[PDB]
Amino acid sequence: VPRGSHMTEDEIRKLRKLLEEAEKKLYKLEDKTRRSEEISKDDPKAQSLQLIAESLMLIAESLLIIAISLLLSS
Amino acid sequence: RGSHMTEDEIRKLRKLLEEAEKKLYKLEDKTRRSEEISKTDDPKAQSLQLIAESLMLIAESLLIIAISLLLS
Amino acid sequence: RGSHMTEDEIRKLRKLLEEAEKKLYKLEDKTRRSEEISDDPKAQSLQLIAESLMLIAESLLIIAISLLLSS
Amino acid sequence: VPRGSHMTEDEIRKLRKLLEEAEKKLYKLEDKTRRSEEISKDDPKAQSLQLIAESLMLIAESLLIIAISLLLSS
Amino acid sequence: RGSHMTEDEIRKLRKLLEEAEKKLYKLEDKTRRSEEISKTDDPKAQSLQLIAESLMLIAESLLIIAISLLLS
Amino acid sequence: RGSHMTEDEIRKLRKLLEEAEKKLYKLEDKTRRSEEISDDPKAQSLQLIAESLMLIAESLLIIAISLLLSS
Amino acid sequence: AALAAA
Amino acid sequence: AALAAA
Repeated sequence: VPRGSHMTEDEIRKLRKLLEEAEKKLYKLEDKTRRSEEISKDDPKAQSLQLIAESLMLIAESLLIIAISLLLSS
Repeated sequence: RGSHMTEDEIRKLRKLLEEAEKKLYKLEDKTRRSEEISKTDDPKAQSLQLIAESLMLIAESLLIIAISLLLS
Repeated sequence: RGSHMTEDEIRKLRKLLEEAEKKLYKLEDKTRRSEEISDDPKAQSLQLIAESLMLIAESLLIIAISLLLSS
Repeated sequence: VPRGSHMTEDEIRKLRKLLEEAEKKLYKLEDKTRRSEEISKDDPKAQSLQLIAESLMLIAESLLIIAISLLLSS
Repeated sequence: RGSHMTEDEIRKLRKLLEEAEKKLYKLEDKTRRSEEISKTDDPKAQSLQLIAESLMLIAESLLIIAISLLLS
Repeated sequence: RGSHMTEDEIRKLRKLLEEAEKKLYKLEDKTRRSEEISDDPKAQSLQLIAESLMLIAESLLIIAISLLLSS
Repeated sequence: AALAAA
Repeated sequence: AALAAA
């Protein structure tokens, strides 16, 4: 995206650092959610809770991409 | 010298966005099947099901937001 | 050079947003019905949580449209 | 904010329409949450669920303001 | 003739933002008190409590986002 | 004339974001501990939901910083 | 809520 | 994650 960032380069180093840390966490989390998906439960409540977690994983993924684009455009 | 987003970088974020859209589709189909097998015995269960379906819509809108912000 | 997107792609993103709005409306009607069929503070709380998430989805669809049609 | 909107004026009429509709829904919802807050329950789970709803009401409020600002700046 | 956001309009959205920040503070204090009275008998309850506390942080960040977007 | 904000106000918003990040870290440590103390698919699911929300809060704090320091 | 852009 | 701006 365009240029013109107006904040500390030091923060831009460290925010990329934490975003990367958050991507690592996310991958490990999607691994845990995957495992939980196939490893065990026949209940409508249980199925719904798992779908809620699985959805939130995607929300977190898209927000990480949003934070990356905003970070390198800002 | 440097540049905001290398064309390959925006391409590689577009890759992950594609993966996430495909997964989202698989999740909404999975939720659909749960929708037809669902039970009508407890409003709590109905509420949880509505919560999940709502979150799929939220994820859908946030993926489109991520595309619009990225292709800008 | 800020934005570089194909007109057809942006048109298809507008479609996907529209379809998601229809889904949302059907979801809000489903919830109006299911809520209207029903003394538990937890069950009431879950119902309020769902209603909130529907509102959140509404605002994010409006945000997604605004961000899309300014790109 | 700056000018330069690039979308249909017709949509800008209708998105303000739905945003207003969503503000009405929100107010009625915060009324329902308020009532639920004082009208009845001594359980850590119950207290937590209510706090979750009460928080989501604020998230919805802030996202409505975000959608308004983005709508009238875009 | 017209204008993006009338100064009074951005002021009136700032008003609602102020109301929402005050309420958020009251909610985080309420959650605090629940934090000290909390029970340690079920991890489900602990998870719900963490979910609420997380959502207060999400609301906090979204209110600051709303300020930054509005004062732009 | 796009942005019109007091330097002191933007500095105090950066502080509030910092304090919220500290709260987040303490929350993630709290969850690491409580998660590590624990066979139920629901309880596991709630734990995953909390972990997700922590991640969401992380990304929104980074977004809030980026939007704040470009205003 | 329905539009095209380019 | 810590900065000032104006």
